[PDB]
Amino acid sequence: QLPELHFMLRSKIDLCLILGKHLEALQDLDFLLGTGLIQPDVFVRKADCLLKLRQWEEARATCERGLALAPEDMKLRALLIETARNLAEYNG
Amino acid sequence: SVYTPLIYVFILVVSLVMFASSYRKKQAKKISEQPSIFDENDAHDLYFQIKEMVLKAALLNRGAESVRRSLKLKELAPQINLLYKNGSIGEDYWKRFETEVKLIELEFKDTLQEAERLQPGWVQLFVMVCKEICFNQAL
Amino acid sequence: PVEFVREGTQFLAKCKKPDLKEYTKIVKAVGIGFIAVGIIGYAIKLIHIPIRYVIV
Amino acid sequence: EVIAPERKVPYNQKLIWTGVSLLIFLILGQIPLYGIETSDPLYWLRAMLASNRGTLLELGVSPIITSSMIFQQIAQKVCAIILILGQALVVVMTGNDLGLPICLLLIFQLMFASLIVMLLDELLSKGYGLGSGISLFTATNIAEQIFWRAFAPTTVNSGRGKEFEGAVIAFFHLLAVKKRALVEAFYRTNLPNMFQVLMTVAIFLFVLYLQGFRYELPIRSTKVRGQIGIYPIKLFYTSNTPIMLQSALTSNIFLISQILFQKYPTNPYYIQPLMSLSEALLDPIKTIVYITFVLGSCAVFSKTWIEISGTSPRDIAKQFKDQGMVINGKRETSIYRELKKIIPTAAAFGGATIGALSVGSDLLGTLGSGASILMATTTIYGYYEAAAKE
Amino acid sequence: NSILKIYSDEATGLRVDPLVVLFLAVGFIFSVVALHVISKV
Amino acid sequence: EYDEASETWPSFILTGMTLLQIYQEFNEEVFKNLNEEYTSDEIKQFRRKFKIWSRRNIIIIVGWILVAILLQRINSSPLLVVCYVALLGLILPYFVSRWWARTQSYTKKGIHNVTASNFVSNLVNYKPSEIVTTDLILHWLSFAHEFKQFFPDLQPTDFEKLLQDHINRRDSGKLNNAKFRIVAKCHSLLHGLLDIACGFRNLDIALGAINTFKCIVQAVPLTPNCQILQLPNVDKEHFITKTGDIHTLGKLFTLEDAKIGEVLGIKDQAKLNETLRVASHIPNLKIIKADFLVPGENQVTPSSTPYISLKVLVRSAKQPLIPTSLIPEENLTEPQDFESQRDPFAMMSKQPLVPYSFAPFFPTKRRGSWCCLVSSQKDGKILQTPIIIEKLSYKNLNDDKDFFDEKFDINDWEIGTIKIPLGQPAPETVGDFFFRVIVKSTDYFTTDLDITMNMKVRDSP
Repeated sequence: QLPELHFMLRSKIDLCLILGKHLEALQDLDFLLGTGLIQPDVFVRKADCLLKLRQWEEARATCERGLALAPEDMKLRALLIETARNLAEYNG
Repeated sequence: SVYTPLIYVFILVVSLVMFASSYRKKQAKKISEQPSIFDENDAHDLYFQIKEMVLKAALLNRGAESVRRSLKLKELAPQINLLYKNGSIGEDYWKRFETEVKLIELEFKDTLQEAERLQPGWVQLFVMVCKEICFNQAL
Repeated sequence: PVEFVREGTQFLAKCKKPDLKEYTKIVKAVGIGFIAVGIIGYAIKLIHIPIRYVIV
Repeated sequence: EVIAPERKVPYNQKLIWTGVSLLIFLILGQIPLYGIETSDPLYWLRAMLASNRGTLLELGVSPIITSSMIFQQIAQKVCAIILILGQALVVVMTGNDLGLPICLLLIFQLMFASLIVMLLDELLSKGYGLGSGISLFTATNIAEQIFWRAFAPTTVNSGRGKEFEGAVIAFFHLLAVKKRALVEAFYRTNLPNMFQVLMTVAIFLFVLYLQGFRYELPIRSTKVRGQIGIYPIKLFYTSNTPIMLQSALTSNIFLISQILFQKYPTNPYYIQPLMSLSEALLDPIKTIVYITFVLGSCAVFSKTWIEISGTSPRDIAKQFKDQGMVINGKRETSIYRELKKIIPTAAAFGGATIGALSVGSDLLGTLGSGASILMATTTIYGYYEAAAKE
Repeated sequence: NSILKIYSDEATGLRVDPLVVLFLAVGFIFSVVALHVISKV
Repeated sequence: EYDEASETWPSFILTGMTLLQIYQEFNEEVFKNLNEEYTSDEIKQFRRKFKIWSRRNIIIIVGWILVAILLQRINSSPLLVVCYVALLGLILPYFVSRWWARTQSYTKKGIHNVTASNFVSNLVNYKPSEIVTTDLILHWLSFAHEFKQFFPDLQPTDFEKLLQDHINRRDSGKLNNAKFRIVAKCHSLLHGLLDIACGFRNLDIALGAINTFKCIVQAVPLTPNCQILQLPNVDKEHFITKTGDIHTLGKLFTLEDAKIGEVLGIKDQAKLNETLRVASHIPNLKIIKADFLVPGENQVTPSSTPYISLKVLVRSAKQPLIPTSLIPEENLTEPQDFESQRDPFAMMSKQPLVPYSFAPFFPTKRRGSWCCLVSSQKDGKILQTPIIIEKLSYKNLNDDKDFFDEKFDINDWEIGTIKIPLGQPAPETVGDFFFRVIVKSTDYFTTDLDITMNMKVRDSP
């Protein structure tokens, strides 16, 4: 029954994204990662909703973790260079 | 004076076994006061109120909770074992853990013996029911 | 009878001798261990010599 | 039966358990046995077995000689305890048949002190100590004896004055007055001389300087792809534990001469270790063949002892092949060819070294012996070599 | 707490703890030293 | 034979080292004069409240030797039993049975054992759905036992106020020495929580226990504007009502000093001079190579003992030197010599020591260290014990250069090396592996370093 439960969680994350809350969704994405499901696009969703809350360091680490799991075309590296430009702005 | 060296020998042997007994008793009790994981537990104590005077649910709950502790403990044993060999855990805490892991299996067999007093053959599956009830605390 | 000593002097060419500093790291520790066991063994017999005659 | 500790002891407690095991062994040494001329089993053994004479350690450390050589588990304890009962009966009925109950009590208290010494061996051996058991007490008695000779308050009556024993004379003669008192300190021979202790410090420094010599064979392992380390081959190889044993057999022949002397005076000796340089030139032949006897015997007993005991190239070649070690420098299967060249010359020359120190010490005149000082400082340096690891 | 104490009362043996040995040794030493004083009655 | 007499001529004189005692690359401290300037006297006197006896023993020994020489110059009861049984029977079996008692209460780091069991019970019921902040670990510290033996009558729910007041820079007034001993014994306890949490393969409690010591020794709360609040002259209301999104040290440094006096509200040139000085000497890092070296040979192999090597470069308030412009073959490549190939890590022992840190709001004196963790990105768990690195070179951060924000000699730029060993060996199946290594400060907020390393193993014939 667990794939139906985690799919319900993912659809709930989808609707919470359409509503526009950004911190709300992170509490369930970290829940989904601590549950035991590892996927490529979930890291991108977590890093995006963490970047919209403007926390740089954990977003960069989440992009790096998504690099460390699997390679993805043009999703990881654009987010990584965007967060790198953001951190270059942040440090000066 | 033939009694006197055997008097000496008798005194020394009886004082040796007396000191071994006193040392073994104090060393056992000072282990059996030390704290442990899952304190404040009361299911074994709540069973006595129903066993005083419909009770099969309490039997089910005690057996299910004990085997839930068994699953968690046979998960948790290498971690506290490595924390014993590594250097940071008390000597006495790890021994108290070593007593707890035997105590839960004694409770596991005693609850089955207490289960067969009304002779149900539920026992052969009843442990696994605990698994899905943890699902209710899961999600 | 001398070629064996020639093997000896061949052996004594490859050996990491203790240095000026290294040997004084050895002799400090061995000296304090030996002086401690010797002082213990001396004081014990000096304590026990009066007990002994008194014990009779 | 002492419970072994489940995790390894840190160093700070590992030192204190030794430092109180010694302090209980010595007090077990000097307590007078209850229920008691010049005769003995004989004088030579005491240095081999590390015991006082006439106390409740007169049985010696030889209890733990048993359960080591017996096994060479509770049945080990009971076989050592009945062998102790036999040896105690031998010592009490051969040594100093007056009465029964004193004898019955003597057997009992020798049995109990034997049990205590066998217990402290197991305590230090299981892991609370930092070394073996037999080695530590036989270092301690040698250290206590050479400090008892070097400083003591014991006086000498019946002579010309009240003479002291040791380096107490150097300060005591400051009181009596003129400049011959230094010469009177340095050369007189009825008491141990201060010239002898100024030589004792010298031989004690020289053996430490020799103890560090080694040969580093460079290893590049290949089973687990790393760990490029050394293999040390010491010059003082086989830890000179047969050599004392060698002297033991030397000492053991002496038991048969005394037996013959007390059994039959009629019949149908230079091999004793000579004591002085003055009578060394009395006979030029006998001292020369004596030092060749000691040198050749130490060399050949070490040359055997590599073969019969543990460490030999026929076994160490196998110990390199199974443990995965491979010597540097394109030595693929020439480990035997490399190692047979270097190891037995190390062993034989080390045996000759120990023998040369053995005869030069006692010719030179030293408080103790060559074998005593060497057996002490080898095991103290062993303690330092194990602890270096820290 | 009681169950843990029982665990050590139903499964025991006769081994010794490494602090007991010094107690035994000072007891035996003082037994003999004490014994000599009986001859000083 | 029968001979006994005490008080010999020389027995006292022979036993009776003062003369021997009489016969018996650095990193500079910018802050050592400065650190006592910004402290109050309640901290200074508390330090001040917290050798020559051998010279006294030599004096008494010389006087006793002279008295014995004067005693020689005049020429030129069963009570001993009852003390011996008192000296051997009662005394000796007592202290050891105390000693083996007391050193059975501790553990390898120096924590009492009920605190260790307290942390493992505190940790075993932690759910992931709780968020770890600084207040949670400030609670779990407050449940401890070592604070109870320092002050008996206080309660654990009462200790947390005494320890919250140090973070938010309040003053209890009455209990100040108590709070001082609490924040002194914060350190050995917090590394105890770190060492328990690294056994459970738990990451967030480890990062929290590093962040809490980051917060204690500077006394600032968990704020996203924290980087400027460690600076030793600030007006909090002026920085929060200016509401300038500076939010770090580099963005504070990239603008002019008149604007610094504006945005910090500082008006004195000496105070602003000291503030810009300490804002200069705050060490950030940047990696230049992150390698998996093996001592034997060039390529990692399906059962190998690798150790990891970082080539770090300390800098602050300077523009980034390009990763090409430094010479790759000179300093970044290690020697291959056998006497430095048996044990590589002693190369790290050649380096200097870290200077004294600057913390006025902390009681004792602190040499700044650098904690470092490793972790597996396959699952996300910790992998070994944390390691504390305390030998690096701050010569790069010196006050001599001060010209980046054109001589530019490449010799002076110190490149520091960090080596971390792996207690685990390599994996078995050949293929790409990913690791994640963190290395964090312990005394300032500066810049952490959480990089990843692609352990590419191959097969070498």
